[PDB]
Amino acid sequence: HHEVVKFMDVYQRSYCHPIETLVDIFQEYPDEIEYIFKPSCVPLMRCGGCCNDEGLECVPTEESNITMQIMRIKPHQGQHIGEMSFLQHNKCECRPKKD
Amino acid sequence: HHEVVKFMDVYQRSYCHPIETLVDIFQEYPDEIEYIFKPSCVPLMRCGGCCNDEGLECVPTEESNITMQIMRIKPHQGQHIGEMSFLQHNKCECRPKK
Amino acid sequence: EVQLVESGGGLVQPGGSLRLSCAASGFDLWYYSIHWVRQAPGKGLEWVAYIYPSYGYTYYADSVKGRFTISADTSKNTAYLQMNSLRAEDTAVYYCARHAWYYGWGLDYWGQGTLVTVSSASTKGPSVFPLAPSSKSTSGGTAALGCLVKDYFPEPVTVSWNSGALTSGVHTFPAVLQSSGLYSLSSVVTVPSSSLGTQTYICNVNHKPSNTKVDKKVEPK
Amino acid sequence: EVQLVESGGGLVQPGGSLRLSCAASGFDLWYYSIHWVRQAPGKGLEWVAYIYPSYGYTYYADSVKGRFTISADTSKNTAYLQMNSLRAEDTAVYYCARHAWYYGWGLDYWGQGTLVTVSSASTKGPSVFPLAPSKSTSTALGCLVKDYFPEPVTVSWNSGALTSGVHTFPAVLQSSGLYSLSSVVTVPSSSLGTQTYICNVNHKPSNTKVDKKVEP
Amino acid sequence: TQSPSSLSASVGDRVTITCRASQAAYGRVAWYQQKPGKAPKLLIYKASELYAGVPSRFSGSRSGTDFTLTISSLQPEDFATYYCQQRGWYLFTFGQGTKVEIKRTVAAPSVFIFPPSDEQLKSGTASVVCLLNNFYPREAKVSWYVDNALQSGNSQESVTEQDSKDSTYSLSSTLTLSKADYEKHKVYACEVTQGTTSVTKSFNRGEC
Amino acid sequence: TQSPSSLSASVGDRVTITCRASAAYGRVAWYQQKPGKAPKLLIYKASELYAGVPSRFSGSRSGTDFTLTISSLQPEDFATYYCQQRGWYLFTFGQGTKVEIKRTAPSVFIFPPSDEQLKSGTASVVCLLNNFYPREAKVSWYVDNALQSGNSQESVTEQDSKDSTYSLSSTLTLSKADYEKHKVYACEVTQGTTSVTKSFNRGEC
Ligand SMILES: *[C@@H]1O[C@H](CO)[C@@H](O[C@@H]2O[C@H](CO)[C@@H](O[C@@H]3O[C@H](CO)[C@@H](O)[C@H](O)[C@@H]3O)[C@H](O)[C@H]2NC(C)=O)[C@H](O)[C@H]1NC(C)=O
Ligand SMILES: *[C@@H]1O[C@H](CO)[C@@H](O[C@@H]2O[C@H](CO)[C@@H](O)[C@H](O)[C@H]2NC(C)=O)[C@H](O)[C@H]1NC(C)=O
Repeated sequence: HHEVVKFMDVYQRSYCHPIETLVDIFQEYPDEIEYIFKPSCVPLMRCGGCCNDEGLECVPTEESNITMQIMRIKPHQGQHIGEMSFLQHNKCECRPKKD
Repeated sequence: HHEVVKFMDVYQRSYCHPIETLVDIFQEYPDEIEYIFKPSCVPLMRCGGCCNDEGLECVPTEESNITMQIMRIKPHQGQHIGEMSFLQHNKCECRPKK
Repeated sequence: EVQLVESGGGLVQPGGSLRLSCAASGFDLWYYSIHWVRQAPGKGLEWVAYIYPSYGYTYYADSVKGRFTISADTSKNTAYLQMNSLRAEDTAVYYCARHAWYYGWGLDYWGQGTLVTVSSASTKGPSVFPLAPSSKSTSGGTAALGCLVKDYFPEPVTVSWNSGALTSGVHTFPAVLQSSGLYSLSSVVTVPSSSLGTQTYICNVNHKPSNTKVDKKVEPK
Repeated sequence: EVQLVESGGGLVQPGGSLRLSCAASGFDLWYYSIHWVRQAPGKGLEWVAYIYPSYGYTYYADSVKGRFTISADTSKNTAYLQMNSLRAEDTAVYYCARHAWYYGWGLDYWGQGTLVTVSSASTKGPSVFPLAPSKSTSTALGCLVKDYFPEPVTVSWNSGALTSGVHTFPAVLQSSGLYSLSSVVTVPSSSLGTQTYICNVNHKPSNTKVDKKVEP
Repeated sequence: TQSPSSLSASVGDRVTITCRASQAAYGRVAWYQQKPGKAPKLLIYKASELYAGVPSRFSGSRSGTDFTLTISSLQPEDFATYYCQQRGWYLFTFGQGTKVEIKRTVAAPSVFIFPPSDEQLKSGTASVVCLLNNFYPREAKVSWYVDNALQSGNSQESVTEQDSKDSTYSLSSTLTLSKADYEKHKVYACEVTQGTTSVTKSFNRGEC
Repeated sequence: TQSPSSLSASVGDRVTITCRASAAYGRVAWYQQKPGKAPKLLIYKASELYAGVPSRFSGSRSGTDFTLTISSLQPEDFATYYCQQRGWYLFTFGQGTKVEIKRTAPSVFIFPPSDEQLKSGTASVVCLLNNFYPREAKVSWYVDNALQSGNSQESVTEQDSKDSTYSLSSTLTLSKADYEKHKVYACEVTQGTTSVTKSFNRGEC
């Protein structure tokens, strides 16, 4: 009644690669404070994953932008659905730890 | 070329739901420090997404365990691949805070 | 732009199978939810099942567990409800719906209704007799004429008038399961008496279950 | 365990089309990488293209860009390289391979090799003549596969059994324009008729199968 | 459960149905509107939020385990049966259903009679029809009289739903028999006892 | 680029191929191309070694110059070796290195045209040279001791994994008209040591 994942798959799926990552818009647009956003977060393919080597780190290499429809709701005064843009990671990579 | 996500689509794809999250194995089993694990992280269905109201938060409701293979690198000669278990979130929900 | 379109309705003897189909337009099914709710003749609603494609969720109702199976093909943007050991009580009209989170725990844009009948009785093509607008049936400026669709099985039957154009004041009455076991209905339309036979009057009956097409002319008696 | 299987190879006239198929075993394409690497006649390898299913990556080399398209059908565990404007240079053996991250940037389990010939000539079936074993009376026989097109032709001996001491020669471009090769096997004279002597030739491009017996 | 099981108000009257959620399922209740033999449309989500397009007269509130749907100005368009859905992962709990009829200033029916067609008579069966249009209320004991003879076990009745405009019904009773009993009798009467109105319309097989 | 172009050592002789990287963060591979077969990889991430690959195989990195090392060269490792420079959006294969091996009897044969081929309309005589080394062996044909060229088609096998010897096949193709007009068909091989020849008689069988 139980399931196992083979090691080849574990290494493969948890590697450095763009993953759909849910990101709260607050983290991305911190200056529009006097505006609550509905939904509060957006799905963005961001970087992530093990490089399995100290020298290297999961860094983005190809980046682009997706504009999505978001309800900018002023807290109690009025709302409007505006096209706020966000950054996404097309491609990531494992590159040395510059230091 | 340009791309847009419809509001209903944004809401649904970012609504509270189990999403693949890469988690370092230390965070779950912080045992055996002098022991390398390859890969360092595992992909886990963890909760995440907007609950779209401050009062409530995206919390798990159905949880169980998945055993996955991790290459245990011994301090010196040894490369045994062991069946480390981890917890995963089958189902999430939007429930009040505390 | 969002639409759900259903098909697959018909008749099945107790013990048989049938797959219902719910295709979607203007919105991807993958990141959403398709539910099936069955309405028995004259009875309340009954949630049959659901599928949550991008979530991997397939939970079914207790009455249909094992007998029925929900599924979805992302490319055709279409869910399917394969019912396999249909018993009599399962007879109902089946609706499909979307469950979006912006509208919470709730079913927005619904289907039309696809009818499934579980009986061992046999399909009978209909017979259509006119209901002539007799001068006695003429209520002054208001005249009454209609069509009588008799001895057909199973449901449904569609009755338009004059290829859809004549709609004002038409009263297609519900069907009755005559004690014989065949369905029967009667559609009427209050038409101007002045129109008499000057305006043509043809009722278009269709019995898609039996693939029968009958367009009968109503003329003064 | 992990296996890659190729198909779609054959002959196509200049300008024509053909789809290669690469099915995968013990291993999902979705979480991995499939490449097409073509090895031109007598030349080195050439990365044709790749597809990375779970990433949405379809990068092709510039020579085939636009002409070719890589793709994958998840249900059948299969990659496809649909070639649409096959030109002469496209002639090659096309390999499909897996790129797993555990081995870094690299092609682990490889394909088998499927041959694609871009020629407007027509397929020609082969002929097999025996090479009967006094000169061989000094340990002794072979087969001659003549007048076939296009490559390849496989010539086993005794349904796979006869393998020790087999020296299947490469093909020759006969002045006519047809290929020709010679499969030989050094067999002892003392053996005489104790075993059997039959070469099994197969020309799947022409769908020919010839199991000819070689005797003096 | 739903409550009330069934109800009839008049035009303008505010009306509120209440739904029980003894399983405290976090106010996931919703309300749906089922018009005559059509597709259930949704009206209220999150037990108080309102779908786009749904009229402002629709609204919901929750008294703990008692969710209510409120219609401010009952207008004739809002004639339907309403259901409440408790929802919940692994939970639906559809409501009993509440039929919403509307009072329409009691009116006399516009009775008609249709004899069996010569083709129907030719089929070996005769059907006499009686039409009752634009009448209220719906409870109208229709009676058939063949040469002033009350008819039993041969009358099949069928009624429409309150028309969106007049909010009155339409009834159709069918006297069915064989072609023999149609050519053997002359007077075919159809009376409708509707409250204080005993309307009747008839024909003479001869008149045909 | 790759280096050496070709090399002949013996068993045990340490042998090292070198690959240039005009670099991409030391993401390199090494592959072994057996005679007309599937390239199998030997080295990934420019130093790691594939499963099964012999301990005698090794890799190294001189900044931008990556090398493949075989310590005790064993006969099985006859192939063409390639290096994969890789690149996320710029994958590029290495030049390739032929792995030749100098060896420590020629055993020549001849087979006449089959009567079927003869009857077909053209006659083909074949001459076999098995388990021989090295190359550059211009084959000579003599129809009634008359030098024959441009009617000889040669083909050579690949270095056998064990003995590291070759195999050759020369074909005299002609019309049955110019055939059957002669009895002696001799086939010579250019060997500065002993330039051996083999023949047959049509009248005999
Ligand atoms: C996606 O959008 C990101 C937003 O983070 C872009 O990066 C930033 O884009 C803005 C354009 O709105 C750049 O504008 C800057 O404006 C100031 C105004 O004073 C000016 O001083 C600068 O010279 C510049 O014009 C900004 O530099 C840029 N970078 C930052 C903020 O670090 C970017 O265009 C997109 N990224 C993609 C497509 O990957
Ligand atoms: C997942 O794995 C853990 C660790 O193996 C298991 O938890 C065991 O059982 C109880 C849980 O309350 C505790 O005593 C420890 O966490 C574990 N004990 C032993 C002896 O293993 C269990 O299989 C899962 N735990 C979860 C889902 O919480």
